[PDB]
Amino acid sequence: LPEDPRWELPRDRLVLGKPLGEGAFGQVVLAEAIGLDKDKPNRVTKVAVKMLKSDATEKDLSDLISEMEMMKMIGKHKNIINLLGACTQDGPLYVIVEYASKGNLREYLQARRPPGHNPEEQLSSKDLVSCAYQVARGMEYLASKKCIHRDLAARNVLVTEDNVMKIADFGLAIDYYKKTTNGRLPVKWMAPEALFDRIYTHQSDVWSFGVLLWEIFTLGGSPYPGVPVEELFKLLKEGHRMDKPSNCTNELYMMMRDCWHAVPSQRPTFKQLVEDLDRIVALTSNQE
Ligand SMILES: CCOc1cccc(-c2ccc3c(NC(=O)c4ccccc4)n[nH]c3c2)c1
Ligand SMILES: [Cl-]
Repeated sequence: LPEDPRWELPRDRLVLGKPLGEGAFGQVVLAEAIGLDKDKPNRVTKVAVKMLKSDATEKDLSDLISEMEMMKMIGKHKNIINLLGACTQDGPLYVIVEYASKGNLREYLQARRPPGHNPEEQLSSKDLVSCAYQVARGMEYLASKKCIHRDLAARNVLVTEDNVMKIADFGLAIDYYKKTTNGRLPVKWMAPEALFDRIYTHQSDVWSFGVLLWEIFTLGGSPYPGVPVEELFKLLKEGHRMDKPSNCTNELYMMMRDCWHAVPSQRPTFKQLVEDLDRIVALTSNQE
């Protein structure tokens, strides 16, 4: 492949470590980058490295290269997983991205549920809304760069050591029965027009963002538990809408319902959700 000197890091500057994301995002490993910043060559940064598996096909390689090229195009934001570099020359392709040490948002929320399980950390109402605000800001950035996610879900949001929310897996462009690493059905986050008419827009990502809000306020709850694909289809045709979680305000439930508008044009934009969530954070108590 051609050397892009914007992004090239010498192979000997990368110390590869243990695997990370359960295989969900392909072969991803924790690594240490020496002198990632040309400005600071004696500093190590923990990073995530994506590479090809042993029995990888030509398409598999094509998908990895495509994903990296998209991330250069999309550019940098606080609330997305950012490209940091690549090892393209003289060995296997390595794509180097930001490391989020507290894992996906579903895991992060579940680990901070109140005791039954005795957790070491607990989240205020302000913390939950702040999570929602950060995802909305990342999505507003990606939409502004004309990027449609197509799988927005707490499982595709990663949390850093500093509790920053980062949208992942936005750079890649369908078996309705295939389940997640965790055993859930991705069709349960899809807008009806995406599910039935294969039409994917920023508006269908807002619908997914509605399901993600529901995941946040249930602290990593599973949408439509025990509902198979055929029954989900009937629920959507009948216009079913999930119940309001306990410990969720009328205002946040109405935001969820607005994200789930049957008419795509009538859903709020991510620009609108960022403004509304900004106001709500400032007015939400951190005392419980
Ligand atoms: C070039 C495409 O790179 C991609 C694509 C899709 C996902 C990722 C990715 C996956 C996982 C991570 C990650 N951290 C983790 O996966 C993780 C998991 C459990 C416990 C602690 C950390 N930090 N950064 C990542 C980036 C990288
Ligand atoms: Cl999940």
